[PDB]
Amino acid sequence: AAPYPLAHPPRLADYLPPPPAADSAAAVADLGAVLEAQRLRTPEQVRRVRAHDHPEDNVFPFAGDLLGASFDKERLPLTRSFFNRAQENLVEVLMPAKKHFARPRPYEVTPKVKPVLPPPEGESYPSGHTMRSYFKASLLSMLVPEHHDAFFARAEEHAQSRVLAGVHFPSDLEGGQTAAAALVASLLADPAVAADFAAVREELRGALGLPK
Repeated sequence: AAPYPLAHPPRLADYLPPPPAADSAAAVADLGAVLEAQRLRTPEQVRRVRAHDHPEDNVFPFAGDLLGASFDKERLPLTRSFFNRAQENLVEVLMPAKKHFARPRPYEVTPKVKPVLPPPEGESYPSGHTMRSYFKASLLSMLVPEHHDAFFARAEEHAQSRVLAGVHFPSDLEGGQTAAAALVASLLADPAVAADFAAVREELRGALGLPK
């Protein structure tokens, strides 16, 4: 799947604060939550979060229970495509921002932290997962305003799963959240994308039998 040919994608760095400094009463709170989340995470909670991604069409397992079994990857060719292409449009603004900020991971700050997800090497800010999640919720919530509140509580579940897992601090999530925003605005501003997203409102609402 290919990205939408955005003339001007946004440099997330411009839209984000830098992470808390090493001492920054902020830094100790951040690290303190990850270790509190470690203290309190249950064995059923760990095995859940080690479910396994496989992005493929990650929008469907994202909702799919929050929408019907009308929400068919198989029956929604325009929707399916959009989400796959925009996801790529996201990867392209995440990877640079991630690198620019080169933030140490929680476990690269103290081995008292035991990540239960496979633990990448730094670039801990912002949070790509958090970003993919709020990103999807955002676009869905526009298409299906009815379940707005539902999609956003879904994106939270996801986002938080990372602090639990030990691969991100809470402030990493704050970043993913803000960025998701910037990218959505920047993406639907392009009238070629805006066109496709209209066709996807009809496909998906029509598929779900919703009015307007």
